[PDB]
Amino acid sequence: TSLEAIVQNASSDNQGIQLSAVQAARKLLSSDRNPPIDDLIKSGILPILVHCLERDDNPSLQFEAAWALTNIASGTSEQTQAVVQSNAVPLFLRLLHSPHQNVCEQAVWALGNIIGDGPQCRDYVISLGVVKPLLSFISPSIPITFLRNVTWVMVNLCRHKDPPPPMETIQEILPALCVLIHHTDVNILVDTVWALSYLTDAGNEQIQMVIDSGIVPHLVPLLSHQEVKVQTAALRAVGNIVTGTDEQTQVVLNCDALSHFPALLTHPKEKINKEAVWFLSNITAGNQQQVQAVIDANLVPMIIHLLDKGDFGTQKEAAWAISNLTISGRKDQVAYLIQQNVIPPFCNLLTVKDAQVVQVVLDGLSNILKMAEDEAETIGNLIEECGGLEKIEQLQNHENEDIYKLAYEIIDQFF
Amino acid sequence: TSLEAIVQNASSDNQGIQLSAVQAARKLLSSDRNPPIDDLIKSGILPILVHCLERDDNPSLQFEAAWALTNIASGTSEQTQAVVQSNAVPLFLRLLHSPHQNVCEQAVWALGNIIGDGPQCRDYVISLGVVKPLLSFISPSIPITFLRNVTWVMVNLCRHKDPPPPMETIQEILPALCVLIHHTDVNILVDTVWALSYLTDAGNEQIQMVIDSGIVPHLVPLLSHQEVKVQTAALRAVGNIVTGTDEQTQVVLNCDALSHFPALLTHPKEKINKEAVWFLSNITAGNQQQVQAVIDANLVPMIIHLLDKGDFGTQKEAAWAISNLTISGRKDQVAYLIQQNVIPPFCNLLTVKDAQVVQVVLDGLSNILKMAEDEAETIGNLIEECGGLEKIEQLQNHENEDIYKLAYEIIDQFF
Amino acid sequence: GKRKLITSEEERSPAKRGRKS
Amino acid sequence: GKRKLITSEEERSPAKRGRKS
Repeated sequence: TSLEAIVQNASSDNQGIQLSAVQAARKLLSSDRNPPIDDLIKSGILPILVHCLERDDNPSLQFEAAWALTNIASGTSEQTQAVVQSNAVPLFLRLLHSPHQNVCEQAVWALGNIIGDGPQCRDYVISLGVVKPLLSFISPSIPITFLRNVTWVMVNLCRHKDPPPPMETIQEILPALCVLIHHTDVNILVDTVWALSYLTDAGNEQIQMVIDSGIVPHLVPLLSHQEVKVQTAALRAVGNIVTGTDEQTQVVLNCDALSHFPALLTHPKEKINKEAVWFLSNITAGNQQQVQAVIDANLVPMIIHLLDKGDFGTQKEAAWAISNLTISGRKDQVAYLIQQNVIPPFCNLLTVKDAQVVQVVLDGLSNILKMAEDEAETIGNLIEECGGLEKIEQLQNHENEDIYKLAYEIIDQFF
Repeated sequence: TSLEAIVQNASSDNQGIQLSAVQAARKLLSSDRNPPIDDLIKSGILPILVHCLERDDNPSLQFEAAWALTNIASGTSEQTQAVVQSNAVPLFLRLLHSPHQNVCEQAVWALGNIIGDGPQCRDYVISLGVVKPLLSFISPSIPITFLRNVTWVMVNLCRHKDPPPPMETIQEILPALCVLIHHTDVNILVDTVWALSYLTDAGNEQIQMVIDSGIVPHLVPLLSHQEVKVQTAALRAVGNIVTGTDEQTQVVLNCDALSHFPALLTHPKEKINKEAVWFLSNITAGNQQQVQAVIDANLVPMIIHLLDKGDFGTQKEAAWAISNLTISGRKDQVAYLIQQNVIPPFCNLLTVKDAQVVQVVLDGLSNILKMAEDEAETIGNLIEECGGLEKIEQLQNHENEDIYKLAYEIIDQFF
Repeated sequence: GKRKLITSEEERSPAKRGRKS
Repeated sequence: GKRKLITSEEERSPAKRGRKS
């Protein structure tokens, strides 16, 4: 009856009783980190809350109902969907233009939770026209607390890739990200770059739109930002770009991206080490001049070091970086690899339980021997000298057909 | 026009031509990591591939069509959905008992991709009865490559939490997980434990089902498995369980769980350090006996060391672990923290950008001073000697109202 | 006092947020 | 040769897998 009385009092003609009841509902949803959302929905309070959103004559009541609806929309998809089905979104879009700042901001917060539910709720709110008035809040005078909520909604607008947001929405969001990437607040900068990382993870056409925005020269130097939160997001965003074409990759390289990577391969955090090698693996998958840029940047010995001593996640990306180079590189670039003693630590990975890593190393060794027309003898002994030949022989006993067939063909052709 | 010809030939009365056409379609989907799924869907080949699944008179064609449909279902949700709307699932389910092993396995693979799309497709395949014949494949004679695909589908049956799988499905899966957790293959062990981690992240009632299965005494010792992939999955699974009630937490503790954590707190991997402290923070949020078990296991000095010298992700969990203890512990248990020199590294976190961490530390300091009846003076001196008092005073000017109000209350009450 | 584990993606970019009191 | 970034959850538990040639 406590919940039932609160619902009845939320429709009271007495304004003091009505405001107190909506507050009591809000506090049930905000007093702890396990709110009773389903109980309040079944009590019948949703249509009353959506209804208080129209009370322009009582801003205090509008604010409390928007707060209560914000927390209901923060729950499961079914609970977020109940707020949608109550037709609250058109009223939240109304309140973006409220003269009262706390009402306007809470409506942004509520819409962000609905947008964050998934692509279909995102596209419903987009269809009603949320993006333009949202970006209109970006101004010199906006409070910093409010702007952090605005950039959080922008992240939610970019974050679902199945499907990505419509192209028109991306073309509206990108000029706003170009403004925000120069902000000195760390949280806004982190959100801005994560938003870019979601847009660059959406395919090559979206990558080109990010490039055409002109934002890449202002993104690459963030690889050496003091804050590791910014570095991690920037490494992800530029890492996604270099998954595109050779030209798109060259744009990132022409912003001096490789200069930042000595400090990234030696960074304290293993996660940055792994993503940095993953980045480089996509450069050694490029053309021969991009392979040469990695060589000229003196990054190969640091890759081979992590291939040997790094954690298994990083060693895995390092094997890809080496194996990619054996497919794209010239003979003199692969010879540079042999001179840097890639053979022993490369072969040491042949005994791991990850069948993909074993296949990557076997593919690389096959390409190395096929490429060294005259020096295949020297390389063949180097492989046996470190115990690699013994490991190739036992991989003939492997469960995977692609692996044991390649082990057979390697020994027949070169041993 | 080659695509149109392949589609035409896929309906040929000439069995050689039909098999080659379906093969050519499969090849387009399997020859690289960027298959043209949309082109094949638009070509009209889906209902022809589905009809090939009915050809019990040609197992080779059945296998090739199942492989082709497997890869279409491995794409976007709309592409997985196009296979569903072609009514392929009932035919895949009847192919689970084909006399031909390769046809059977490929049907399991295709169904796993549909289940992996989301909860709605998962429940559709469950509604048609996939779980029982899937688990019937678990036997002493099953080839290990097939078993890894069965356990992967079992992971996909457990992986979505909005909503979780039906209770009836979980009760069917748990006895299979009890069998597989004794397997010696690492990949099957890792899949089995990750499936448990998904089930234990689904709420306290699913946690009780996992406990009632009797599998916890066989999960906890995997915290010290030789393979770090197993340790990581096991730490996640037992970590989810201790997010439940005090009784559910005590089940894990009575399996000697805390004896594994010295090696987890000093492990080379930072992520193991962080999630191990997260585990311990949920133990210090328990009753006073569980707080005492952490003290008796000699873990507090190791927590305080990581609070001082760990990466920031681990420092946050350590701040939670200390702050949780100040709420639940006795006075002699909090006094033990002071003797273990908690004050300096605890206060040193007051200057981080994470507003949640600052709130956590202020809450802990306030709780410490309130429970030190006479020793509030000694502790107040310790807080100022390390610079903590200076940091609390400047937090009175913080942009967060919860933070600066508590900063004032601490100074008003104790300084 | 119990806290569920938040993934790395939800750590730096939480999809949904309730406003706490 | 280009490889997209696979999350930590999808590395140890991929939701969808195609069979490659």
